[PDB]
Amino acid sequence: QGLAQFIKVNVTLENGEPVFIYTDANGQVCQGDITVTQAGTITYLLNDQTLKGLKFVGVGFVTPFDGIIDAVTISSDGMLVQLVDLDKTPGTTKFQFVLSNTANTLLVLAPDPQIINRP
Repeated sequence: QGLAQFIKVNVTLENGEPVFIYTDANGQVCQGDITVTQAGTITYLLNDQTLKGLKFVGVGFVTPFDGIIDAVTISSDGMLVQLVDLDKTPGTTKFQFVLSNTANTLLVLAPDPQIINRP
């Protein structure tokens, strides 16, 4: 058995633009970077408070072939994304949530968090 971590992705608007605030299972604001110390999953739940109809479309990586995250799954309503991390390859990867919105046809990118694997 591995570990299942749960993070909430709160999105508000400030000055007409999205602001992403992550909270942990204790309701604490967390900066977003995570250390993974055994195989497991990371589950992100969207709490969209923007009124802009945000939905997750996926998780974006500048280095998608680095093997730090094995897979991304997404729910049919775009309210959840989950990362599979088997924590074999040690190292670090950065990713950004990619979201659609109902106001326009541009995708929305969150700013940057990091996954650190320690096998």
